[PDB]
Amino acid sequence: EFQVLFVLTILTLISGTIFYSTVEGLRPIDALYFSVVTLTTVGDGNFSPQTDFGKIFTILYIFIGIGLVFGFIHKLAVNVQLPSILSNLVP
Amino acid sequence: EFQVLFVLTILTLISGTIFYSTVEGLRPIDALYFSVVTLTTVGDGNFSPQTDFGKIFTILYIFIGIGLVFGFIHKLAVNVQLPSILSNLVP
Amino acid sequence: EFQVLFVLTILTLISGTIFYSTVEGLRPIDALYFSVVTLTTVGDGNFSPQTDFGKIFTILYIFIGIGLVFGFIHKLAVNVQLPSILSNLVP
Amino acid sequence: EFQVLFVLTILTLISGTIFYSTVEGLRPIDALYFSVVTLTTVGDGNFSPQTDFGKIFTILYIFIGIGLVFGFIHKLAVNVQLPSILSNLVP
Ligand SMILES: [Ca+2]
Ligand SMILES: [Cs+]
Ligand code: NA
Ligand code: NA
Repeated sequence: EFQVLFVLTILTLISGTIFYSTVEGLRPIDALYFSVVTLTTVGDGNFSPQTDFGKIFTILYIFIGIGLVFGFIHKLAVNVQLPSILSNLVP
Repeated sequence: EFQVLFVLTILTLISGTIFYSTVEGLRPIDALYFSVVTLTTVGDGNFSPQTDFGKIFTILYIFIGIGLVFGFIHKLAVNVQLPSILSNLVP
Repeated sequence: EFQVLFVLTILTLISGTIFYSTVEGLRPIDALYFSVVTLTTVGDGNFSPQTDFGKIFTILYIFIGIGLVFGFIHKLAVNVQLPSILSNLVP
Repeated sequence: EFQVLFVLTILTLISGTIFYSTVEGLRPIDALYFSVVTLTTVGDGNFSPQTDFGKIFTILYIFIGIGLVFGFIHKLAVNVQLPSILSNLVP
């Protein structure tokens, strides 16, 4: 479960990294940063896609990607962090 | 269900596209982009409505639109992407 | 329920409107806009509190206000919009 | 529960405050503000990490921190504010 969601998130982020570095001309690390803050809905206070292609892709990327990204964040903290902490509270 | 939520989201976004392109003078594609990042709470790092009408509308648009948009994103990934992936994990 | 959450949200937003217009010197409508996008996590791409008082308040305002605001948005679409639409789907 | 989540959130925010004030050179209060709006997904409309180290950390900070921060906000309003209000509605 967590593994599959992990891989799916990675692929999704790889896709965004490639798209933004190519179409919007961002440095790979910046493309990844934008993909990440966009899908987690944090957003970026400085960059907004400048091309129409970038805008359309971002719209679609958002609708398809948020569900997944949060599904992963959900399991990451519940099935991977909840116990590691919950078990530690055990005297 | 997914169909109704799909149509409802489209209508909501069409409404925003028309409003922002008319009152805030945004190019239609930019009006749609702003409507989308606003309702998914991603936000835009460059544009904020400049008119009081735009500000009041955005406030109302947000309260009425987020519930719907996330209800659609929820079903989109759960009733349309969960299986297409879950079924594929089947050896 | 919806009424109480409605009033609670109004009071919370009134509080923010007063704070930002006074401490950060924003026009009342802008103070309200910032309070709204902040609590719904949409965020504003142009304004960030400039005073330390504004920053500390925003931090506290966020932790105390998001839970409420989303509790209201949740009931607004589920107990006030779900039926008005769900009932309409009835042939 | 609320106590543990409280402490965990504090530690997480302390970590961000230290990181951003050191690597991105932000005033401690600004580092804390950025950590807070980032983890609650509100985002900041003016600042984005400028160093690659800052970008990578923010990406990881987000994935590890949102789950926790919202788990705390969830219990804060449900197990600490819901009653204080719900009980008051009692004639
Ligand atoms: Ca900006
Ligand atoms: Cs945001
Ligand atoms: Na934002
Ligand atoms: Na958000």
